[PDB]
Amino acid sequence: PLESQYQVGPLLGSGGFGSVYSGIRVSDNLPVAIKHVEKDRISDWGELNGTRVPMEVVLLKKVSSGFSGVIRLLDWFERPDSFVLILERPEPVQDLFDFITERGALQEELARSFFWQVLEAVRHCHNCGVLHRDIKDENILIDLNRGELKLIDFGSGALLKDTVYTDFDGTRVYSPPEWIRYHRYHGRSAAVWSLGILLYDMVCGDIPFEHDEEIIGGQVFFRQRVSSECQHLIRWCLALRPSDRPTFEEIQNHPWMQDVLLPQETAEIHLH
Amino acid sequence: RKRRRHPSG
Ligand SMILES: O=C(O)c1c[nH]c2ccc(Br)cc12
Repeated sequence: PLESQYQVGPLLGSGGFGSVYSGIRVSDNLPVAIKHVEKDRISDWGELNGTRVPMEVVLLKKVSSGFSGVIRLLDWFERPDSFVLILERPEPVQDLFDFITERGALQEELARSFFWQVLEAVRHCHNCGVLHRDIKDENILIDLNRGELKLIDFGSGALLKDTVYTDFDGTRVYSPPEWIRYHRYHGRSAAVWSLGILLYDMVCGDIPFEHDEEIIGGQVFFRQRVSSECQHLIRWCLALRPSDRPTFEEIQNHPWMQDVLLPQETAEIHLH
Repeated sequence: RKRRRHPSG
């Protein structure tokens, strides 16, 4: 039973991802997050034993093998009108959107560390056959003591494929111009676009584009002092033509990405 | 300049 295994705490948030409560696993006081998703809102479904579960459960299981920069699904339950997902909860934690709001534009050394860990997390998803489709600062949690970033909210994701995607329910201001223009995109190159938006967000303090005309226009104005190397990487990730964007390997080999801090160094220098 | 969250799903 779900009610006897977990002590439920305050609501942490609610939105397109459902309703998420703080919780504690009774058997060992492990901090958890308890996420409720209404069945009537689940668009894409999957099978595990063939049990019909939300695709989000399928994707979380595929990536929750071992230790990584992805939120770990510990358990899940079916209720009459909803599914309940138990996720491991870092503590203390702050999501990257609130972090950037409070700190402003991030020093490039800190943006490099954060961006590197997000790249490693997204590579892990893709290695496991999972496309997140909603990479953004709001969907990244910072473990403030360990200096580790965790990707959350796979509810807009999909199985990774090499053919074209023609559906999308992620965040429009992180979506690529080929989606805006043609309602078509491929998984990896669209992911790289959202990563370019995320990196601009980190080093400038907010995302570059709010409107469709800006997304498709292909001009990146820098509102903060940003190094030439970082600017080049951002503009490369935000190439209008998807085939002009870097691979994950080219991103991580980029000159701006070298000499990344370890997670614990990042915490000690920037977070503690 | 107004920074805001953006919905998804
Ligand atoms: O607080 C929120 O809005 C959250 C949404 N999805 C989550 C997954 C794990 C944790 Br911890 C928190 C959330």
